[PDB]
Amino acid sequence: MKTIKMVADELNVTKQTVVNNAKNLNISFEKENGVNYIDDNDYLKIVEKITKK
Amino acid sequence: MKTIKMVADELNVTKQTVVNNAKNLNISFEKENGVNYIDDNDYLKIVEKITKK
DNA sequence: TGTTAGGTACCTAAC
DNA sequence: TAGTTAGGTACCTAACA
Repeated sequence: MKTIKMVADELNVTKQTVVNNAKNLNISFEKENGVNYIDDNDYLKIVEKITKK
Repeated sequence: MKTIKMVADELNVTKQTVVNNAKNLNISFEKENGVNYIDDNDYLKIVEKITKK
């Protein structure tokens, strides 16, 4: 439901920063018609990690 | 020898415009490492089509 | 161990 | 109908942290 860009802009980081933290958390994206989507559970965990640090 | 960026910088045109003219001219790039290269003969043809138009 | 900026490859909607 | 640009998508890494 959330794309990388949507997440990146809520957190005010670059898209690659979203991708870098998603890989630190060994989160994997769902690709639909070529575009990554972040599941709502994985979303929260990404924001928690970018927020704390 | 030439990358898409190099040619697009010479002609003061975007990279996709180089690619669009290359497909018009049935010009095949050579991809290595993950980077397209244009030989000088094909390179000569792209400048002709872009600068005449 | 981390961001960002700036590269690479592609695509298409709007002029 | 036939361009071009801008702005998206995916992915990578050097430089500065």
